[PDB]
Amino acid sequence: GMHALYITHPQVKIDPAVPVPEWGLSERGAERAREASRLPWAKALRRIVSSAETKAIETAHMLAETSGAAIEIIEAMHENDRSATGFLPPPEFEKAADWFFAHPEESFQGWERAIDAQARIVEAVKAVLDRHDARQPIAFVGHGGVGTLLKCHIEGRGISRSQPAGGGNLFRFSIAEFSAAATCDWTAMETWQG
Amino acid sequence: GMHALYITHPQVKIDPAVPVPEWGLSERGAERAREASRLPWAKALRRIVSSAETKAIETAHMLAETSGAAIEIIEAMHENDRSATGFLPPPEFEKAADWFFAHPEESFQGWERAIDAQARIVEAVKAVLDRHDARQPIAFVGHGGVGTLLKCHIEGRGISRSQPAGGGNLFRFSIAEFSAAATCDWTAMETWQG
Repeated sequence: GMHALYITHPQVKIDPAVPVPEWGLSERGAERAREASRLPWAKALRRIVSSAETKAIETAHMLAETSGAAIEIIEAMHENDRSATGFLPPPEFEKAADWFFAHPEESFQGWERAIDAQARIVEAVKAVLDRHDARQPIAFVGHGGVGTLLKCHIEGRGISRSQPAGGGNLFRFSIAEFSAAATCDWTAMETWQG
Repeated sequence: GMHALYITHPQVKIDPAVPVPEWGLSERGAERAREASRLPWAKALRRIVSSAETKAIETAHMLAETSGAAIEIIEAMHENDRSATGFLPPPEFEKAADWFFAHPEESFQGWERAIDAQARIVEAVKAVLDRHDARQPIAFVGHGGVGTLLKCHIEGRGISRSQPAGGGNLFRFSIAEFSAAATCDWTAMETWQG
């Protein structure tokens, strides 16, 4: 277990009454996670480290259905904080997201700065990996925004935007190297042959 | 002036500091509105009735640049109210929007009910048209969500989803008929030859 995976949650089930942060995976999202869980790479996992959001925890549990991998919840793995903005329609959100990545040292509308979200996710992954038993294959389960920031850090490139639509995407990275520049393209978890 | 137009605002300019409700049109959005303003149908307008949102008012002003049409602001023309939800990422927003239209007699997460938003926009357009001088060509400038609900009412069809991407779309309707079932497909305002 000297390479780690970072996996984004797949599709989310909306509800008119259940609090938004508590939403779980859709029928399709859950299906995809279950499909991934039966793959050799998923069966080999011994620890899955999830953000504390319901959709992430559900993904982790689904991925662990065959393996029975231990699940650890890390609050610090939360998505880029963007609660300050209130509601934003998609066209405006997309430009705001572009802005977030384009101006990492600045806050969009009270949103977490991209530089700060990157520092946070890198620190959280580092803390976990620092105390990691190298023998146990490990995956992180979380979110595309911070996942992208992590990916930038790992590759030694500047912060820039662009996972594919639908979530449930992963990349693999070297644990040893995470501790100078080094990862695969985002790929659908349920089709990953690694 | 016995047919009226309903026109959606085009693309919006984001800003990291200016309050979100106060955002105006982007360079591109403003360009498109100005282009439309120089068209014969726009030159012929004598009254433009806008919602109170900055993006709508800017659209109205841009559309009136050649005509000098009178602009009336109507608070009741506001977009479907969806402030209660807080921030929603696009994939979840799209399903929530689908839900909004699919279940018009129910509230999504404290959002305005589609049946209520439809009643509101129909009542607002009716009030304006009731006191309208039939000689003066008129356009309403506003939002795609309530615009869709208005369009459903006019056509005598049930509430259902689906304007094209980028906004700045219009349809034309008979004022006389607005007062049983009767409209063109949504079409880009700057290309409209009507």
